[PDB]
Amino acid sequence: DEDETTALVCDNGSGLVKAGFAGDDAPRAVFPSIVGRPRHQGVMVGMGQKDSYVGDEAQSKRGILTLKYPIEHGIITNWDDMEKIWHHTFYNELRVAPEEHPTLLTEAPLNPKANREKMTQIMFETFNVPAMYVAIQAVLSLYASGRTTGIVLDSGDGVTHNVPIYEGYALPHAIMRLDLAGRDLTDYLMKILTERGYSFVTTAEREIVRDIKEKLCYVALDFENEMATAASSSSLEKSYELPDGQVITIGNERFRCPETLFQPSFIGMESAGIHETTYNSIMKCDIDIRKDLYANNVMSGGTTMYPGIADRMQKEITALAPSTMKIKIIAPPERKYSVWIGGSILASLSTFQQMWITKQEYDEAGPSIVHRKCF
Amino acid sequence: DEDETTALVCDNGSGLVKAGFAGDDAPRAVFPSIVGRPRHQGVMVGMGQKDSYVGDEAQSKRGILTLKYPIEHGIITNWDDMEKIWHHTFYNELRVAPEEHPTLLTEAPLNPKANREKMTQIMFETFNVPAMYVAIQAVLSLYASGRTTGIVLDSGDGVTHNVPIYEGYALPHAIMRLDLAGRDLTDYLMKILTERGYSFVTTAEREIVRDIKEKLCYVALDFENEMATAASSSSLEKSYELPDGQVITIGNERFRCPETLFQPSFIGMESAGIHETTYNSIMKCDIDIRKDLYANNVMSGGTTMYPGIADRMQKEITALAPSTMKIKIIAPPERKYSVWIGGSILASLSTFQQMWITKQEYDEAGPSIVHRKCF
Amino acid sequence: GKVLYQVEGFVDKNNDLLYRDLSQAMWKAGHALIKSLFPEGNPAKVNLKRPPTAGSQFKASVATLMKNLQTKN
Amino acid sequence: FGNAKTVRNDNSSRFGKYMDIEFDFKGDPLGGVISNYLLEKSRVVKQPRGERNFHVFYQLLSGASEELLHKLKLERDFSRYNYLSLDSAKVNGVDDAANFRTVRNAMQIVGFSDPEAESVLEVVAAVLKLGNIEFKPESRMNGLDESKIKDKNELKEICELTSIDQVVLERAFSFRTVEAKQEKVSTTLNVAQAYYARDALAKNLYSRLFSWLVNRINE
Ligand SMILES: Nc1ncnc2c1ncn2[C@@H]1O[C@H](COP(=O)(O)OP(=O)(O)O)[C@@H](O)[C@H]1O
Ligand SMILES: Nc1ncnc2c1ncn2[C@@H]1O[C@H](COP(=O)(O)OP(=O)(O)O)[C@@H](O)[C@H]1O
Ligand SMILES: [Mg+2]
Ligand SMILES: [Mg+2]
Repeated sequence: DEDETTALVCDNGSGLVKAGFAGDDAPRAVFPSIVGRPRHQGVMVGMGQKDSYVGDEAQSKRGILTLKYPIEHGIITNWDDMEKIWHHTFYNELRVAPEEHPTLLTEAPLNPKANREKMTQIMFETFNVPAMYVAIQAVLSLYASGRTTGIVLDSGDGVTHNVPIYEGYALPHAIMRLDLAGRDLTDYLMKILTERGYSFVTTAEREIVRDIKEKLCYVALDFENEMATAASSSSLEKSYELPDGQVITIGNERFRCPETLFQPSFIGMESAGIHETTYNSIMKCDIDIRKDLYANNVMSGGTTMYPGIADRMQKEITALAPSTMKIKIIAPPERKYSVWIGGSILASLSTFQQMWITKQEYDEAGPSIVHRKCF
Repeated sequence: DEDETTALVCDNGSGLVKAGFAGDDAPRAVFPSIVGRPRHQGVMVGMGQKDSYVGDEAQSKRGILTLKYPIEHGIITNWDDMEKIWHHTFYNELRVAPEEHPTLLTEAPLNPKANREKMTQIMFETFNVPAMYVAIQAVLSLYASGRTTGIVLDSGDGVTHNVPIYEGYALPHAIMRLDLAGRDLTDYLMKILTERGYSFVTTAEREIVRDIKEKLCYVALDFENEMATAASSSSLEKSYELPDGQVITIGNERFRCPETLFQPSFIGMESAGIHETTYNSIMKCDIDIRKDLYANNVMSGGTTMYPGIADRMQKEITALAPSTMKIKIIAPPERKYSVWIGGSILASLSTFQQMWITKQEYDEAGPSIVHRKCF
Repeated sequence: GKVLYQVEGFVDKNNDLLYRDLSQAMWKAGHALIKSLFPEGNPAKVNLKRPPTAGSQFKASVATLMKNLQTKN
Repeated sequence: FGNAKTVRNDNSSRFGKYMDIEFDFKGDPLGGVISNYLLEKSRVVKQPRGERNFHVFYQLLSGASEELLHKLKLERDFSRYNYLSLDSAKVNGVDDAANFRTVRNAMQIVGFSDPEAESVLEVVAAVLKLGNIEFKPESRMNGLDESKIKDKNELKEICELTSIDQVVLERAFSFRTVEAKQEKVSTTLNVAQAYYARDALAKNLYSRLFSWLVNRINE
């Protein structure tokens, strides 16, 4: 089938499956991490109509399905559904046999270890890969940045990290994990669109709210004067055509969605915000690291494609950090993919080929071997 | 590699490696005597990142290292680490082969003799120098002064001597050795900056405290009225920008650091102070020497670059010594280097070339030969 | 025998990035020869798994020439 | 296209040339196929000192006419190129100008037409002509780590020579595009990767031109 030993870089952070080959620019198979299930009976005889719809095919039929993300906040909930996602990933979209290729998974730090361990157990026992590795999402986000020094903000669909790394060495004590991410912003956006007058309650309607969040939101550099501006005039009211008919027109909801990311008191989650978890992750580091963390602050995962979020980020960290510091919020426009791109780089290095957790070494010490080889 | 037989003058007193060639003005390789070691794991694959950082390269990465001076109070503690310091000294900074050059080491008087003996053993067995000598630090500090008569105060990072020498003859019974030096002043300065409010506990932070000691301290000619002056107004408060951010502002800590050197009861070490070890080293000498020790008191090592320390020194010895004596505290501003400079002079003399402890004479009587040829 | 190699410019001369915008751009150019040089510059043809380098090209070229060589006498 | 003066040779082969002499199975001659191998393309963008580029650049500059070098927009002084030095512009024993007419004549004998070989000279003039493009960091405005070209007059003559619009190629030196199943986006290159992008375009253009030359001779 395949005449190569190219490593597979499979990457489900929490909300969007992206996969491909090692040593490649763009991820080959990008599709949402959903499994579908018909919530009512079928009538037409002779249709096919299996009781599983995974990936973008589920979004073709999302009107008649109960959509269900199998992984939540980076934690895999239903292992059978995630096995459907992986089966559709390798066998249908990417269309390659896992038996002949090493695999490079990704996860979050501060993960429940049964996710990592059972993920390795499914990768070796079911799909029978020859090699396997459990990559950290944020470190790979620093691999695609072309740097070896920087603090990493990625903020995927269910997790954000702010992992500081200095000169090839990470700082595991200064690590962070906040559970405020894009799915919570989608639920809050659904709540405030219910406040305006557009009632979205279905999971398919929740997917439409995610579409409105992706297309039509920005970050509000100064939230107070932007709030008074939205209360002032209708220069911020924007119409978005929903699928099948009625258009919407959003005002202050256009920028109160990512302000929740910068201020978690709107969603009532006790936290300090993104800009203070960065500053706290810098202040937990030592004294002689911090200007290298200021000049190389990376903001290159998902949920950062809101326009001007680097201006709010630099404008706020400048207010937090002491003066005469050069706050460089590195936002390369290739983000939302840079964790896969760092997967492609790290899977294509020459030094990495003796760090593979491989079979006959998996079977030697069982599934706990990941906690002694990987990290 | 080198077309010369120029003798190497390598000089680690206790805290700063300075090395170079014989017959030269400035030492060629000056770098701190530290070895680094990463106190936590590495993450980035493909970095280099060896488990050794020596010299100023360690100060480039001191945020992620546990710094460790291999020599303490002039006594070498870890021979492997000092072998790393010498290997980096000859092979990387000075960049010359030790096989073709005689070497001129330095040490303290009243040394444990395994330091001298094992130092000669490492210089002949490992680096295979043709010749070797174990120079006294203070005598070389009198060679760079251009005199043959004087009492020598140098006060390096871990030791001070006050070696009296009259007309080419030293006085070995009147010799002194006090273990109060600049590293103890660095620890006391770290303690009183903790008293003010700036908490420094890391070895890298201890290096920052050493930087504040070098830049921003003076000697307080009269400590009582200077103490009442610092308690009076804020004309002595001085701000120093730390690396990466927060500035400091020191008051009475600016001059209570070297007063500990003149008064060891602040650090609780039972002694008489520098000014009374000088006077006791003069009073242990005979009667007809002392005005030549008064007119030629040398103060030319490290930890004497505090402004006005010659005024406190002369002003105190004048109070101790009897009247009608001319107390000339010779402080040539080329100090902190004068022990190397005396190494360059003494290694470039014509008479010295039959005082080299050489190979085939080392092998004749073993490593004890230093205790019969050198001193 | 022993041959000395100066390390200056190795990483400079391994760089062989010929990424997709140059190939699609020179495929877009009106000269028919430059279209005839870059057949992968068509965006209808998916580019591929497509990285650099130079030493990989010379390694695969010495291995390929060695293969076609040793298949003969 | 494949020789250069080196430190120790006046003339040296810097590739391997293979020749198929193909016979019928009963023993009658059929034909043959030239195959090139291992073109030292790193010489094209930088030479060690005391050495020379490939001979076709020196023969092209020294041996062409006024109308041809006006069509190729080529200065004929060797000081006005970053890929050529003035020191090895001339040795004795090899005369580049007559050898250029020897190469164009021999190219006509091996069977190319006039605008075909003239188009080959257009591409060689593009490879040499790419050398005078230099970069600088974008800092007005500064966002974020963007590379900038220095001048446009060289670039517009390259784009006019290759019949391409300028803004596409000016995009193509500074940005690289990451695609997807549904989208593509342009991220920035820095200063150094712009230099290696230009040099890689030069030596890959020359090498693939040389392979197309061997391919077209194979007919
Ligand atoms: N252009 C965009 N604007 C705003 N939000 C976006 C955009 N693109 C993606 N997102 C959000 O980012 C999340 C996916 O981020 P990503 O890091 O790809 O997830 P994963 O953790 O699966 O890798 C989705 O919830 C989506 O809503
Ligand atoms: N300008 C300065 N002001 C105050 N202290 C200094 C200055 N320069 C060096 N020192 C102190 O002197 C010590 C080094 O003294 P030195 O005699 O060079 O040591 P060594 O014994 O290695 O020769 C260091 O610990 C440093 O703190
Ligand atoms: Mg992600
Ligand atoms: Mg000293």
